[PDB]
Amino acid sequence: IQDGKGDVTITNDGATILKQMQVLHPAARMLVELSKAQDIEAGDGTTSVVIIAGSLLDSC
Amino acid sequence: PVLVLSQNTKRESGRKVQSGNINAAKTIADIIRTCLGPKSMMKMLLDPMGGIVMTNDGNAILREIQVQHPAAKSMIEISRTQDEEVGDGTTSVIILAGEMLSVAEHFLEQQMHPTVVISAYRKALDDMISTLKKISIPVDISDSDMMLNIINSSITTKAISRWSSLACNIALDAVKMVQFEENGRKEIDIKKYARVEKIPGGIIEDSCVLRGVMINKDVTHPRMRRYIKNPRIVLLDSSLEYKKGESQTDIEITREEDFTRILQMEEEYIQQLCEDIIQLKPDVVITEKGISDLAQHYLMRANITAIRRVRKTDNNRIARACGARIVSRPEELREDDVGTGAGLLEIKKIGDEYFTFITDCKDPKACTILLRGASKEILSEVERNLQDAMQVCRNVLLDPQLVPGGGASEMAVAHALTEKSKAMTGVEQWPYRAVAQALEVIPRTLIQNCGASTIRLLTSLRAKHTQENCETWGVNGETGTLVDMKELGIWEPLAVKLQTYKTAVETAVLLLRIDDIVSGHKK
Amino acid sequence: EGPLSVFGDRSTGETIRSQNVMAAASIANIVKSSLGPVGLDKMLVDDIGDVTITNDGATILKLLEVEHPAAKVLCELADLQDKEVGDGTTSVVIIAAELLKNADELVKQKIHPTSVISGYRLACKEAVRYINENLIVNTDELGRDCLINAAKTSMSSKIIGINGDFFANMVVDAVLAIKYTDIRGQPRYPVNSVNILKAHGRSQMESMLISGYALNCVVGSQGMPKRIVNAKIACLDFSLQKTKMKLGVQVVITDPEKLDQIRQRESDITKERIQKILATGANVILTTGGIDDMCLKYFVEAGAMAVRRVLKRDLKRIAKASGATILSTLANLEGEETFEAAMLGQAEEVVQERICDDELILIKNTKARTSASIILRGANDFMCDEMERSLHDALCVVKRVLESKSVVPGGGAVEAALSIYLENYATSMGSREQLAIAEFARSLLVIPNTLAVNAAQDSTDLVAKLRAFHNEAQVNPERKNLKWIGLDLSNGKPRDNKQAGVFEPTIVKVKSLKFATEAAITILRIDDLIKLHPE
Amino acid sequence: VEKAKIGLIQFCLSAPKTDMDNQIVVSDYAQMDRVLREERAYILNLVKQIKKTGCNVLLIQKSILRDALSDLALHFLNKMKIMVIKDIEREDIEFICKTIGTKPVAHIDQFTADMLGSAELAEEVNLNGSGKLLKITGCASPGKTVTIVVRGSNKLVIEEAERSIHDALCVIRCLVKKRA
Ligand SMILES: Nc1ncnc2c1ncn2[C@@H]1O[C@H](COP(=O)(O)OP(=O)(O)O)[C@@H](O)[C@H]1O
Ligand SMILES: Nc1ncnc2c1ncn2[C@@H]1O[C@H](COP(=O)(O)OP(=O)(O)O)[C@@H](O)[C@H]1O
Ligand SMILES: [Mg+2]
Ligand SMILES: [Mg+2]
Ligand SMILES: [Mg+2]
Repeated sequence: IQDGKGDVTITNDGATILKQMQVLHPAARMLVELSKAQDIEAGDGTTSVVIIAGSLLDSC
Repeated sequence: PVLVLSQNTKRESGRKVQSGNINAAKTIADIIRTCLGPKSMMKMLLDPMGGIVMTNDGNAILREIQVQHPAAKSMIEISRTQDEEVGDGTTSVIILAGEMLSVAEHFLEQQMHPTVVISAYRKALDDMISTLKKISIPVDISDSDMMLNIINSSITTKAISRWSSLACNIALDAVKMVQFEENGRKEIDIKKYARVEKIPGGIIEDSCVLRGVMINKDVTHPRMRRYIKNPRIVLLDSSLEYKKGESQTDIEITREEDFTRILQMEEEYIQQLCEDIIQLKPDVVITEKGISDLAQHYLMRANITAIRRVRKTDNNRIARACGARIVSRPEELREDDVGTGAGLLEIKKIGDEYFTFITDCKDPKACTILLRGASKEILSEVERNLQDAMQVCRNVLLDPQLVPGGGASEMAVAHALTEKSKAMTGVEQWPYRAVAQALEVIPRTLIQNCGASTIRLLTSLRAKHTQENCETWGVNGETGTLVDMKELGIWEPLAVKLQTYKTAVETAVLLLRIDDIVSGHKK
Repeated sequence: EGPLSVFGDRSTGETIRSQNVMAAASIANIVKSSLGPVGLDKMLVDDIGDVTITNDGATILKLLEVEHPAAKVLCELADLQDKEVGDGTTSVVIIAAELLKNADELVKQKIHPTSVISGYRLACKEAVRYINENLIVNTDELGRDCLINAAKTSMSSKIIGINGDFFANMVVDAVLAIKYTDIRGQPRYPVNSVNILKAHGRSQMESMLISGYALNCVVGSQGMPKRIVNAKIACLDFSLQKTKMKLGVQVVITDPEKLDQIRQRESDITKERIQKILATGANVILTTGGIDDMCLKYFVEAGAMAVRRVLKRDLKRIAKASGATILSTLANLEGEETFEAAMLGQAEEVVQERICDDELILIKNTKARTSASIILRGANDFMCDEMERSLHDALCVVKRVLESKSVVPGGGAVEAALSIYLENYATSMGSREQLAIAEFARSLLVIPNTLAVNAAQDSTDLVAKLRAFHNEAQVNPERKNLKWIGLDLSNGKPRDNKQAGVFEPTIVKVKSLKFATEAAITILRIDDLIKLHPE
Repeated sequence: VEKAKIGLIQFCLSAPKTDMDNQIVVSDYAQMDRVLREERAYILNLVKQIKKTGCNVLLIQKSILRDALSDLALHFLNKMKIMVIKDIEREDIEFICKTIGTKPVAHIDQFTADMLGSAELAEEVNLNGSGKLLKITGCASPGKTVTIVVRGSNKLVIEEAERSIHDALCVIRCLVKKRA
């Protein structure tokens, strides 16, 4: 990911990619705060929790 | 969208650059080649301020030109490397470098790697030095009539040659005075103590070398004398007035007499300083700072003359010509630092302006050169020529060796390398004879500049050197005939020749190692 | 795009994998013409007209403005080699960019990127173990012939290539002089302790090695002597100016009579301090701070020299080499201020020489230790700045050989030998890692290809012969001395690099393998770019 | 330094300064020499109290309102073979006290030979050219703290290497809270 200031960060964590992105849809800005919670207590599985939440909302 | 990789950086490469660097160097030589030899013509420049620089000097011309090509910027810089090293030879180093760099493209177009040409140029430079040191002839320093001939052959090209009988005795009597030995075996000839003063007016024949220093100043008080016979000058650095300190001082007064008592101490401070100077019995006081009005009252009582606000550098040469040392605190004044080496002090008027003369010194080690002429442009070219005459004289004392001039030295080394290249073998032979045959440009410019056939005089000189003893035969630059340099009397110091051959080879080596230019990166 | 409003752009798949490589291969194409003894230099011109001529990879890439993220990784990689080792800054970029290019052909096929990375780590590990089989210990050969050759090899492909046999002796004689003594576990040879001074003038064969220290400074006043035979060095770290009161101390006068004594005491405190120094026999005074003009007069009649505004890094080396002690104040274990005579230096000739108009101060024959300094003479400012950078690269090469007593043959003899051992090693895997290891063998073979190309020679038969000779060095143990041939670019035939005298420290090739493999891994694992728009 | 006695300090060693605005008034030439002399005996007094306890390594806390270490105090401290380390932040004092077991000292009268934390080795390491670093190992009274040094070639690899380790610490944390 390349910031607009000129900062480049090669990452793989699901909690880091969603933080560096600048999304504007309100329904997707709530997915960033979902992965933040998993990083606080569990500390792992931040990528898995977004796939699960993104697949349940689709089945609806 | 708009993506880039190197941000509009202009890159060029290939054989295009190599042919572009050689043609940029040859153009610089094409500007200067008409200013070599006693028949040289004159140029004027136009500086951005508004003045005019009219000269024949090879460094005073190229340093005013603004060129954007990087390869041309290297030829401007080597001009001043010669200027700051030996003084003379700023023109022969540019013409020679161009010829040594023109004969290289002939080999680069024959599928030859540039590193092969480098080893041939450096190999031949170690043979030029050994040949020049073989034909060197020693000089005698104690011979005074010989030291006038060396300087005369160096200013016979400039605009001073009309008065060569005068400028020879000016640049000789100044170097012999500066030479001095303070501690140990260190012998120095420093031209910072040879001040040159230019005054418009009069005639050029009034230019002389005084036995002391000349200052542009006057006496502070009109009642002071202006003519002293044998002065005892004392030199100062501090100011003779009451000043403030630096430790954040304040005064608090609550009585009636504490105001006038403070003002009275400022006058007792000055009297204390003056009585420390009158105790040593000076005649003239020289200071680099200001003098108060009260301090002048106590100095006319003892018949003392004072000069206010003398430059630091003017106040350093006085100590070298009268004999003294700079004292800051007047309390530490002794007898060994009072100047008793002068014999005159007069103040004249030169065209509605006062001047201070300190002449008739016993054994001075610093002098001043007074130039008179017509305008500020004419006197400027006289100063550039005199600075060339003293730098030639200084080099002789540090290296008493001479070599024939006029073109006899270029053919002497050209002959030696052509007879040494026929014993070698391989692909290094062909760039070995181009470096030897490129030196014939110095005696070829001497024929064109006077006006003569350069295709019959050159071949009559090459066959002239085939004999065993002809190493001194050169070309006369005034008529256009081959004369021996033993009778004409053209000579040059060895230090000048060694720097012209060494600088030119490295400029050719440096510019033959470039193959791409990366233009524009914002630091 | 449609969904995923990020207020930027994105590229995914083979678009970003084939763009991260054309950006890496372009940077390596700039410095590909500056490799080996037949490489030429470059010129760099900025917007104001400051000309820089160089060929080393650490300086060309540092001055260029690069903003592709996949290209800046190679630029920072070069800056790492110059600090860890100091040489081989352009040889490591070529390997790193070639490794990516050979890895694209595999990823564009149906080879998973994790299989390439696993194979690359295996090949790098075994290629270092084999190098330690290919080691030469310098002590068996002549000590003073395994350092001239090793230092002269680093001198080729520079401006001072022909003058190597003159500059090689100077570099070796400058490293042995500053050999520091440890607790007797290992000699220590510090670098960047010699002072390299540039001064245009006479030819480059006129550079001299000073047996002492040289200072880029001048004496303060013109009245002082400029030559002292037996000098007593007194290094100081405080200014000899008039004293003054601090911020918290003011002077309030209520009686006009006690004013003259106070003003007189500002110029008397500094007078007593100088007298305490000159009474012990001090001859030369070196101060990092400034000296007032009133305090320069006390050195005049005393026959002493005073140099002001001396750098702190220079004073550290002068004090160490002469035995003097750098003191920042005159205080002692009691309340008074004193200056004993057991903390001065001792030289044997302090002479202020003149070199091309401007002057400098030499300090010769320091008795406590040995010190060195190098004065470079060239044509102009551009030529001298390239002799300094090419002399630093030579000083670091000698230091590594003395520290690590092991060298490896140069001239492409290692990569041609490694491309053989790795080819038969991959035949025992039998997995998809077979393809990855074979690509590492082919990627190392790029050094001889860029040596025979810059020399305008045939790069097909020459490298074909190199692989044929080294194939006989592994099999047929009766012929095992064929692994020391390498390549010759003056004629075009494989010579004996062992006997010829082409050597290189082993830490250069070992480090360049580890840095070039780790940089290829991090670029290879990227399958997406998001570039955010500036604010 | 081997077999060192570490000591934390929170006061400064410079000219005496009070919280109230103070100033010194001089109205005589004889008092100018006393200000310099009495100043020099004040710093020397504090340095002689530190050496009485047998201290080898010194740790000074950062101070911004006044100078924390003057050039005079450093000149005295070198003459007594003591290592001085300045510019210590106010947020990592606890981690230092938890590692070597050092009582903080905020007043000179409380600098006793019991306020000190022992150690085995305290020496600085020198890298290949990337900088210098300080390692204190072999603490006589070790705590429950540990530290990790991460090494990499690029600034991008170091960041990813650091996040990978932080993930392997959160998994071990999950196992102690729910042993399943
Ligand atoms: N009378 C003369 N006859 C022939 N050649 C002369 C004469 N005077 C000077 N020269 C030559 O002029 C050359 C120097 O010319 P000039 O431009 O004045 O100085 P430089 O080029 O060395 O700066 C010398 O090589 C010298 O041999
Ligand atoms: N005299 C020589 N003969 C053959 N190869 C050489 C010689 N000198 C250096 N080389 C080779 O040139 C290669 C590149 O070195 P160079 O071009 O100087 O830049 P760098 O040292 O930064 O890689 C080295 O791998 C070395 O083996
Ligand atoms: Mg995980
Ligand atoms: Mg001339
Ligand atoms: Mg190298």
